[PDB]
Amino acid sequence: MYGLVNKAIQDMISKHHGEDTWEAIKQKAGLEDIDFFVGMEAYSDDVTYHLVGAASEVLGKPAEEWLIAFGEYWVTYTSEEGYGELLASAGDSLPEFMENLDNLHARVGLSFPQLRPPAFECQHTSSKSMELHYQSTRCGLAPMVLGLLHGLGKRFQTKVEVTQTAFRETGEDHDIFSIKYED
Ligand code: HEM
Ligand SMILES: [Xe]
Ligand SMILES: [Xe]
Repeated sequence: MYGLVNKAIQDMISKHHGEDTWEAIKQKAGLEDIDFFVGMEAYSDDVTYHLVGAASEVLGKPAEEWLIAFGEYWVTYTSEEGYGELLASAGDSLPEFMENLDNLHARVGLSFPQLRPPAFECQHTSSKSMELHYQSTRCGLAPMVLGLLHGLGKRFQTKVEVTQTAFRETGEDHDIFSIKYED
């Protein structure tokens, strides 16, 4: 993934746990040589998965749980590190934002030419609920999506109840979530 993602990981770990903890994770991930991540440069996805695994081990958290926190963090990180106006432009509510997400990533992809963005499709079941389809070229990121949804809930001061109903990993086509939301 692009360096930006790995920078967010480093920043979250450093902020929540300290530089020493980050260094331990970075070493454990096999990344000691890398002095810094380059935000607009592409890295092997392996770099990210290794950080997740190393974070899980050092912190003593399940990786899924850690990925949820990271997904929530991303919503704040992007808004603060150069993508605040882009985020704002994608909407004023959770369901509008999710409808705009593919277009938001298309905009990102203008600048990040190698982007492999996720694809999100909404099927609205009421004015306060939807079924969300998450399609990706990558494995393992559903729990990050859960955190992102909670991050968006906070952003829009909206209560969000989310349950995963289909699993990419268990052979099923793609991840699907049932979501209810209210003010
Ligand atoms: C705020 C709501 C957002 C959600 C829910 C979201 C969702 C995701 C997800 C799930 C991925 C994982 C990649 C995959 O599934 O294959 C991803 C990747 C990525 N996103 Fe978004 N995203 C959001 C906002 C943003 C914003 C504001 C930016 C601005 C830079 C951004 C840029 C990226 C980048 C650079 C990647 C790495 C993909 C790659 O390197 O190929 N995202 N996003
Ligand atoms: Xe991300
Ligand atoms: Xe990640």
